[PDB]
Amino acid sequence: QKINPYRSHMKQKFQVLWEKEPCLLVPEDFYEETTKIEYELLSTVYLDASSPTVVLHGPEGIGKTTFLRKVMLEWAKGNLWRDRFSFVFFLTGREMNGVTDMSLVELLSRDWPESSEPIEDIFSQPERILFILDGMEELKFDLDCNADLCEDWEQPQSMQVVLQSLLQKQMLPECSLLLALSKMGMRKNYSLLKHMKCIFLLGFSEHQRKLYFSHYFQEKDASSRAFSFVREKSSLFVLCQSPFLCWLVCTSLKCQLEKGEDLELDSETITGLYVSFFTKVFRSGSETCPLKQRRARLKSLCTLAAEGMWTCTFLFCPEDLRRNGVSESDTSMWLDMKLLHRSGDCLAFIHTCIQEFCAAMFYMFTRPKDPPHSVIGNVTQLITRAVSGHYSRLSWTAVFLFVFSTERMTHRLETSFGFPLSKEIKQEITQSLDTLSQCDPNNVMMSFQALFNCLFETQDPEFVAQVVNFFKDIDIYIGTKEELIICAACLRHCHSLQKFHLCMEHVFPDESGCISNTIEKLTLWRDVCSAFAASEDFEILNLDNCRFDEPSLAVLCRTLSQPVCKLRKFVCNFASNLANSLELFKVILHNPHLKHLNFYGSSLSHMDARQLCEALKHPMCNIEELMLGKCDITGEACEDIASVLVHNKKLNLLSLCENALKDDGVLVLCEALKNPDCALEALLLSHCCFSSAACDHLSQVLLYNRSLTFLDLGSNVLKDEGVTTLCESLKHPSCNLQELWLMNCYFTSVCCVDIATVLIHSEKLKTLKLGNNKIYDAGAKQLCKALKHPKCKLENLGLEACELSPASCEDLASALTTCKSLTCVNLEWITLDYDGAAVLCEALVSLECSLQLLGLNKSSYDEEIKMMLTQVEEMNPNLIISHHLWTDDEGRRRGILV
Ligand SMILES: Nc1ncnc2c1ncn2[C@@H]1O[C@H](COP(=O)(O)OP(=O)(O)O)[C@@H](O)[C@H]1O
Repeated sequence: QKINPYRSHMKQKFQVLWEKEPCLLVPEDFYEETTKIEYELLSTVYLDASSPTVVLHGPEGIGKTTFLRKVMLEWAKGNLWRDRFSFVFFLTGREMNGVTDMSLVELLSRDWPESSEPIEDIFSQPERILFILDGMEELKFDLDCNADLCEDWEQPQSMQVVLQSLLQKQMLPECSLLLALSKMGMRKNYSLLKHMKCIFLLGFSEHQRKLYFSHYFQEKDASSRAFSFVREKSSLFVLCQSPFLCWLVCTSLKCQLEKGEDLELDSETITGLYVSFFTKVFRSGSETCPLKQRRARLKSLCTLAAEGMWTCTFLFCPEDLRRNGVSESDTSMWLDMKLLHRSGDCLAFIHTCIQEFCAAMFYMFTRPKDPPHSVIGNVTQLITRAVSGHYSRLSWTAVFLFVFSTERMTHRLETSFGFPLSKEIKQEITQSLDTLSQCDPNNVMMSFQALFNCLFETQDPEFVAQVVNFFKDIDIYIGTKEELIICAACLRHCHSLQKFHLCMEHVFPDESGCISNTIEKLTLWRDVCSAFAASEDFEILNLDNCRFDEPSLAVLCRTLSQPVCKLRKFVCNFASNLANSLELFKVILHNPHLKHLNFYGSSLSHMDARQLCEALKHPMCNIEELMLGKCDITGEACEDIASVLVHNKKLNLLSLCENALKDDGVLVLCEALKNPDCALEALLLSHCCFSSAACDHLSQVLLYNRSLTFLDLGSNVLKDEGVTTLCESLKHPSCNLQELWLMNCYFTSVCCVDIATVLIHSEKLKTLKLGNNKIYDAGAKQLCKALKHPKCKLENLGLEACELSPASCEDLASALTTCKSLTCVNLEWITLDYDGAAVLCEALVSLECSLQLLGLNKSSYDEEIKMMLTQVEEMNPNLIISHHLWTDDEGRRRGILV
């Protein structure tokens, strides 16, 4: 083998570490038998020579860290990737947390012996390097790609930006990465990961569990007794799959055997298993200690764990132990009872999960007399940080805290420990959850998955109901059967839901078609759907990228079609199939309260459109607003859609944005609208890829429709002939058009005079949005003169990003002080100088101005103009300056957002 001293140093160091870090020294043969499949998969996936990045997937406690340590140790002895990988660097979140500002070169050199190859020399061939990011969920900073990404390793940079660049492969694209994340980590980082590869850890099996039990128990008879005892219990045996939970069960059984009491264990939930483990180890490890001193020791350990969790520190220096109140004898006591262990020259908890367990246990010792710790947050802060999706770093703690809220669990804790515990934790949690429920959902971005997990783990149906009924808008993603059962347990007895957003995949039968699972799955789905019909406030239902089958969707339609339900808005994204279409037709036919449909993103064909139009032809339909944005509808399919407008007189809003009609759908719609019988009032055709050829036909609509009022034809190549034809059509007062949206129509200022005519002649046009068009100072001048003409009944005018000039300001200055009916003007992205800004501000200050809303970006100006704008805002409380005034409103009206 090639001579290498970094490899030898890593081999020695992690060979030493492998015999102390794990809870028990598992035999090497048995361990490699347990995880042989994943080892082979990794060996096959890294023998292929941007290298793809593979991430280990699984819940906490399966052994991802141990697996990574074993793999890289085997590499260190050279039995793996001998001719593939030359240098492998192990990076853990806990050791990088203490780093404030340091370059990657120094980070790699901190453990790289000097008497070796230079770092630049080893980096000259970055195709042979592997960066194993282990336990990145223990980091103090979350990953959101907000920060800038760097490409140079030599230059000092912060840890967050370096990690982001390495993850996104903009820094050393040819390097290989090995990751280990949980389910929540995958959910948070799915967007960030590219070329992602998935490897799943399976844990222990039947024979593996038996062998591990026999290895843990050096004896035979009681070992077989314990194995049988865990065998008769289905839930305990299922939870025994995780090696850490298996070790917890083994040590709890050992404590029970050494105590002499009969084998008893509460295995309803994982948290119950943790509580039993802690109770029995505490009872077995303290027998000659007074209960006052026992309580003091437990409180000191709990405060230490809570401080470690809140400060994101997992290596405890003896100074920290002295500060928190831990003595040498107490340290020896916990080392003997196997709750802490040496990680070199410092101490660390036996496992991170036990660490947040003790951190949550700390909150049971609340003392009103004691002042706030100023470092550890209160219950409300912990709940907010755990249930919110921004950080989601102390979720597990909250979970344990939730289990501590139940009367039975706290009674068991008080009985076992012997000293009373705080009983206001449940009330405080309820108040905090109510407070966050009262907050607007947009500014909080609450992660309902963590809250639902806590509610499922607490097993308090009345408390679950009280918590769930606080929230009105529920967003949920269901990708696993465990997620499905958790959601069913949370929403079985919900009767306050009003807005539901569901992203549900990979759950209903696609593999393993056994008789069991699936029938129960359907029952779970029926229990979930029961919330739709059990609450008389259900308004909006949004199925985003959902994957249904025939029986599940049939059950959902049966639930929604009941007359007791009052669903109003149905937003179905990326879901339209033959069975899906038929079931949606059943929903539309049987529901009289349904009025708003948004099929944005759902790909449709000619047959699908024909079936939908045939269903809409039914006279029982009470549908009013219909949006089919980005449905890939062509002109011929519009032939069916037009037929709907022939019969459906209740419909009054139609949006067909982001289509490819190419004047054919426009011609068909105009021909349908020729009949003076349609009650359509709003039509949106943005980005329909249609030209001015059909615009003349649209002209014939404006002279024949007395009901159509709102027309949006934006983001279409209309040039000047189209807009001139539209103006000629709108010259006649007989037109009933009220609002016109012609942004990004690619017209110039020469045709603006025609617009300058219609603003004088049209007495019914209230809103005109001509933004994002190259109309220069000249066209601005004719528009301003048209407003100056004192017969213009125009209210809203949007000329954003029109490439205006400061010379136009004077023309604007006269307009705002002359047009009395002008209320809102959006003139964003205008270049202003001192002279133009001064006259504009004077015009705004002048009392003759009737403007109420001004769309302009104040931040994009120099100090003088910004100061003048602030002054004019101060002197005019009745005028509001804003940016992005109509973007969200336009998106909502077109259905792009929802
Ligand atoms: N195959 C196995 N045999 C014996 N013990 C295991 C095995 N896999 C994991 N463990 C134990 O489970 C614990 C898992 O901890 P860790 O390696 O940090 O992974 P995780 O982060 O998933 O908990 C380790 O302390 C280890 O002792």
